[PDB]
Amino acid sequence: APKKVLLALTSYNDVFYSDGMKTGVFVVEALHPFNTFRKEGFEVDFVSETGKFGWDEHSLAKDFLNGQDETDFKNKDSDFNKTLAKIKTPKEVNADDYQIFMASAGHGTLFDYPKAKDLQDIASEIYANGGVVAAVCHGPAMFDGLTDKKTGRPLIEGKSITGFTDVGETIMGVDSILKAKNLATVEDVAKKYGAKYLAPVGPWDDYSITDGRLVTGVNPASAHSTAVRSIDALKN
Amino acid sequence: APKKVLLALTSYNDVFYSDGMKTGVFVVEALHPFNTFRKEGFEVDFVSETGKFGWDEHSLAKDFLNGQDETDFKNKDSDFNKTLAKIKTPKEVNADDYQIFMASAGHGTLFDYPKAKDLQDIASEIYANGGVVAAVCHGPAMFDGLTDKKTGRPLIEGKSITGFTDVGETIMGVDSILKAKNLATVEDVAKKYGAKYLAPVGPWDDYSITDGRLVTGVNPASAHSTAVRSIDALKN
Repeated sequence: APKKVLLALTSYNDVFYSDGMKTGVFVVEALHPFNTFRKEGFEVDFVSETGKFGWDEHSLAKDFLNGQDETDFKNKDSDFNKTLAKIKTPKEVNADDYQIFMASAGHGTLFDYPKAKDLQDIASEIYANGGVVAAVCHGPAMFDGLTDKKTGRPLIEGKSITGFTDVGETIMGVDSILKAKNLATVEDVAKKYGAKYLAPVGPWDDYSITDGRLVTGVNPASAHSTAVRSIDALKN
Repeated sequence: APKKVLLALTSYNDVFYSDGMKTGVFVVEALHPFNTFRKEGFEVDFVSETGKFGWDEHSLAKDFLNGQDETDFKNKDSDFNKTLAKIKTPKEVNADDYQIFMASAGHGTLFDYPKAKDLQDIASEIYANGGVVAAVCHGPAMFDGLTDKKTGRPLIEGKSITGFTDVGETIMGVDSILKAKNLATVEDVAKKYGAKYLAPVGPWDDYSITDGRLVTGVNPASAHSTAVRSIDALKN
């Protein structure tokens, strides 16, 4: 019985940082989970609102992309790249074929995830069928408006989750940018929908939480842990 | 509430393991928090149900006690040992003089913490005063019967905590002992008092949670982080 994971990527790719660089998909937030799922025998399908995506340019730096990751990123024939090439649009997805819905991030998610009704329906269906919903970094942005098909309440209401920290936005000096673009942080979303936000000791620590079948991670360093947790949570 | 910490130690110190070794206070669960508090400018008072304690013999092994820790442990003139010499009984404690109540562990806590009503009242008072209640490893055994003075409900009811894992007990082969001695695991306590137990990915990982002013850690590897968390939590 083929075990499948639907890995969502932000479709937003545009100038964002003060240095003029663009945000978009944080490379390892897509690559590490991909590797973890593949290692465990899962098949992985990528998807974005538009079927297209761009890389967060800061995530391309050597500190965030090196060694085997860089090699896989550069090799056109890598499993990673060949799979990315087959990226789907929400309309091409059949929710019932997946056991796990994983939302990778990068600041780009703040632009499209909150309004991605079709991806939210897919995540909601996967969750209603006993599957797992997981998200790392700014991925929880997609929880804004995500409803639990069985209860009708926000899927994260009364749940414990983590995600990119407010302090992290401040340390990066992007908090003023978020305010200017009328974007909400992960902690903002958690507060709005009645979720309990639990923070890491430090903003860049590998930190993740498993609350039943809802799994969340804080940042790039938490991508792998988030993926591992989503696999383990299938028995929850 | 002066910058002072009350660090609780288990008073149980009897043969426990299959090899005949005794359990008791897990050295680094007392030492690491002690160093962290002292480093941040806090005065620290030790306390145990009987005013006495013994070391968990497995925690004395090189893998758990080495380097500077071993040096401080052996140095009879260390600030650690001089403070341990002044260990108090619950009756010699004034709850109003502490900002933080910290429960260190080792398997010994499973024997005395659940019935340590006097220490629980102290913890409850500190918490009611706006202070922090923290526990690491089996320390959450202290939460069995702990009441929130403001509501009359279990202090951990509706709260998210972590602590030593059931799987960890099985791996160590101590589950058979717990069953024989009619002891409850941390996860058992969490369920009995309405708390949400959030688990680490692996039983030995450095993992901790901050839920307002209630802080918890999973094991020896998490003692330092739990102490760090208890200090940062003083603003909740």
